[PDB]
Amino acid sequence: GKPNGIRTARKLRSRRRVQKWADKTYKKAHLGTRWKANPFGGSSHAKGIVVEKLGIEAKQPNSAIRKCVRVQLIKNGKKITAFVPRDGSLNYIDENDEVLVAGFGRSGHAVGDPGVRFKVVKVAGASLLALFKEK
Amino acid sequence: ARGPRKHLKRIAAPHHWMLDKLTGHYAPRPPGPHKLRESAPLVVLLRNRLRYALTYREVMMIVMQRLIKVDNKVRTDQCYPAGFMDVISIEKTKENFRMLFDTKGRFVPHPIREEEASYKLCRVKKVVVGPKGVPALITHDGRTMRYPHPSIKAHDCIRLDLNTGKIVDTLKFEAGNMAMVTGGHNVGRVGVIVHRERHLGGFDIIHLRDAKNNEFATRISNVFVIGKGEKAWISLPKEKGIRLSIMENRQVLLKKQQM
Amino acid sequence: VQTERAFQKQDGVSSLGRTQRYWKDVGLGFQTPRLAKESKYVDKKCPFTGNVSIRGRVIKGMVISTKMKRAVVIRRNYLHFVPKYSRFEKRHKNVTCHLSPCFEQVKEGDIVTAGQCRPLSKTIRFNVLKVEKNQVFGNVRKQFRLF
Amino acid sequence: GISRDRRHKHRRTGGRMPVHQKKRKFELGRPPAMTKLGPKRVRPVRCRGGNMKYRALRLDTGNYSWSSQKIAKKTRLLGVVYNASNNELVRTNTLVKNSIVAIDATPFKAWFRSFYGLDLGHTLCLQNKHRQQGPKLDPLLEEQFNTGRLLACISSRPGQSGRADGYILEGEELMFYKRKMDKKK
RNA sequence: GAAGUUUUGUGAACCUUAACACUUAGAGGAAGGAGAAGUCGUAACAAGGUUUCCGUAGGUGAACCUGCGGAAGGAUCAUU
RNA sequence: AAUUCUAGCAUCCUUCUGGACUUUUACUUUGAGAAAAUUAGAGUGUUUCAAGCAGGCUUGUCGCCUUGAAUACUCAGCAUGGAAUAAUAAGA
RNA sequence: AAACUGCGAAUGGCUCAUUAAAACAGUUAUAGUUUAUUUGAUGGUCUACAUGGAUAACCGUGGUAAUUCUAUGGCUAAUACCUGCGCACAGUGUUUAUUAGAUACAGAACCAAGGUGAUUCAUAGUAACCGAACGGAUCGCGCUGCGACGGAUCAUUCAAGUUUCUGACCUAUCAGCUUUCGACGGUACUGUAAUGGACUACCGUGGCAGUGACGGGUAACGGGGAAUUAGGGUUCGAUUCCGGAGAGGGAGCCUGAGAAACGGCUAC
Repeated sequence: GKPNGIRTARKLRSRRRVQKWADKTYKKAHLGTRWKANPFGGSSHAKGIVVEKLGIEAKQPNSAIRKCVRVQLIKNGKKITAFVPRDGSLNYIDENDEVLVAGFGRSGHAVGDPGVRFKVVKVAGASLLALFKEK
Repeated sequence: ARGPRKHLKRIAAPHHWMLDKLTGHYAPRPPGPHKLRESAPLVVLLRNRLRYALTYREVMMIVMQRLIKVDNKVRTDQCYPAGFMDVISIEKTKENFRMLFDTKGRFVPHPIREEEASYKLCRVKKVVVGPKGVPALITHDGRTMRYPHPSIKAHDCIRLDLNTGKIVDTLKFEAGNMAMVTGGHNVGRVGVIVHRERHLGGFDIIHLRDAKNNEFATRISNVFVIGKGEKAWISLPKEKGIRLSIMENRQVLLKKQQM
Repeated sequence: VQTERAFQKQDGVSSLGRTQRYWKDVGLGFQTPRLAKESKYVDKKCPFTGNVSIRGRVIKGMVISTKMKRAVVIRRNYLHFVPKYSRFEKRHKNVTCHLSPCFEQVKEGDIVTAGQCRPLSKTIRFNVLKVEKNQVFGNVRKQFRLF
Repeated sequence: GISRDRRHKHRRTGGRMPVHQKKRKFELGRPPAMTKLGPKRVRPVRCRGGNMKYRALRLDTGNYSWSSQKIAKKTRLLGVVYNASNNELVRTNTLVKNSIVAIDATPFKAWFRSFYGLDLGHTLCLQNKHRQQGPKLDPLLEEQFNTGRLLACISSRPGQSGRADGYILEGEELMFYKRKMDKKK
């Protein structure tokens, strides 16, 4: 078991700082690789230009073509695929049009039906909800 | 950095002035006889205790009349550090204020008689020989009385005359002599002196006993002898430095406010 | 004795006194040793023989080496509390420290009390006041005593 | 300029010390005046406080106290004879503290004739009284006087004061430095 | 007491070499996972049709196979 | 009479008129000293409230409440009462 | 008005790039030191009915494309600048030498008294040293009062500089660092406002490290604090206050009580 005795501060204190790294979520915080990894800069949102309009298919069981966009972040010019929320709206994007990118809400990882971690919040600053609504 | 700071800030002021949080970003800054945190400037007497002035402007209009004196001497500077056991004298109204410590730990101008307002006490910091082999006291006030008695030692008070320069009445520092506290936790408390411990190296401390038989301690720098074993050279403020308890200070206060 | 290039002489004694020896009384409840008074050594930096006040702090500890000349180094030990785990932790600091040649035969692993003074060199701030003989077996740096 | 601070140079562990501050005027030093023999010159250096500190550059003369007899005379210097620290300072005749120097000895010889009247080579009563009161003179000082020279330690710091003062060597100090003069010979 | 000047120290800036740090191109090689459905077997799960598995060694289109010593997580808690 | 603390007497020091000795610390207790703001908190109808540190009585005029704005909090370091516990010292 | 002189401009304000026993925090020390100003002290001792000659603004007058650039010529001031007698050999200060600075007990015979836990402290005395510093060539209201300014030493106050002890995030795919060119110590200078390898001569061989030295990372200024609904904790703190550092990058320096200053100057 543990060492209980009054003078065992080092062994107790050393064991935590070593075996904190066994957590998956602790490493994603506290390593230096967070800053190089992600296309985002430890940031909530990021603008970019739509290099291409793209279509991808959801993994079974679900089948369909999901309509996403490939974008280059302005700061790093790093390509990413951002899903476009709601019906249609693909027409709205226009190649070479600036689009806001937001996290899919899963802290990267993946969402539901492959390998996409971002969602386009706004197009030309208009935003997706306003147009789908038409308000 | 680089030199002395000409501003002081509100909040970073002493608490025992009781300047408020709003209604100013800065606070008046007091160098004179006394220290910064063991004194009170002449502005916050006039506006924030005695309530003669409203504003900082009006204190200049009072003080440049040459109406205010301290120690029978006219001080024109509005930010003059007027500290513990200084007399203030205004000729219009014909009333005089000796600054003592209140029991809570505040400055308060205690009003006094005209004959009493001549003299004041100065506890001597040390005694030292000047040039031509002449002896000389130095005080907490930063006066330097010269040709004393050989009797007079360190850490004890002398009644100054003020009308003239010279000393009049000594006092000794011993067991069974009345003693106010000027700083620390037990400030504003007056009691006879029971005993002092030496501790040969640094910081002598004194245990001493309130007139309701409460016992409490302070360092010797804070302790300031008033007078003999019972009785006192000076007049004391309200409560005479008892410091009644927290529940007592509650009970007396709310009993007052119902009228 | 005149070891060195300059004439080693005790300040305090004037050239009129050339028999007389100066010895200070350091105070603070510390008695002057007899070998300071009787012997003929100089030392500028001795508490009892030369110009150095002792003032401020006083530090006890275990001597860990006596190799460098007219100076020792004194291992202080202490427990450090760690408030999460509610539990102590053994640390140390090697204070380097002057000593005077009145103290004959200052062995390794002796107890020594040492007062603070003005900085005599870079590393040493403290000066010795008094020593005590005790044996310690094996390594000295292993030996934990708290004082 | 010359930084006196400890922010440069190593720790006791052997580790570089981080420095995040530029040099500070209160961490000042200045170039050392290696003052010497020659006709007098002296330069007032304005220091911290406003207070002046007078840098010696050449000094001919000085006030030197004979200890036993309890008198002091203004006297010219001849040469720097020994130094404990550095042999280069003797080579150039550079006056510093603790530096052993040659001295005229005609002020003391004139005094010793006038005061006592034993000499070297109505009052009379006063002289006799002085003699009884205080004149045997060491055997080595007797030989030393015959040359027309004495030996003396510089006691003042010339760089700070702007002044060579000292005291005459006598007894054990005199016997000591006569070894290490003769040893190099 | 000016310009100029002698020797020192303080010393920016630039350059050569080297090391360390951090991004980054690369013919070819060779991993892992993803498709969504293909070709060739049949290895494991039942004694899975040669019980399964370990360490080590050699061999073969591929799963795999065999040698030596172990384990039951075996298909036996068991018979002069 | 419970619950605290304390003197004696069963062989219990003394050098003096409170401190010196009882191996040494840790530990615990009380005390010193430690800026305010913030935080908890005493008092008070900012109309309530977040707040703020103000106010409250009253045809009296050198106005009064000898007006209030309390108090706590701030490892290592300095000091002290103490019989356990645990280190540590030793072994006239 | 203008101009000279004095004082201020080193505070305040802004920012967080540096920086990991560094800074900072609480806690000491300064017997190891500087301090404009404030407050209180002190002091006859060295043509004395009064010493000297230049400088603005101003007037005359130009230069240059241009500026908070300024030259030549002519006047005139001082609390600017510089000199400088004096009892009622001979003061105070500086620099060295050096005596006293007593203290657990009473005395007897013989001859020629400050102050600290603590000092080389205060102070007095003796013998000389230097000019490089004080001992008022100043101003207003009214035999005689009041206070403005100047300046020395000693306290005092606003400070500042060092300084004792203890305290921090990750990393061992960083285990041995430091040194002849100061690493640790010793003696004697030098230098500083003073203490010091702070620096220079010689001399010794030390110092730190498995309780994490040395090195690397930080999307690191530190703390007072902030968020978080048992207790214990975990994460944040550029940002109202207190320290610290910096003014594009580094370095150097003048003036002053105080700056290595940048709403000051010199260089790359």
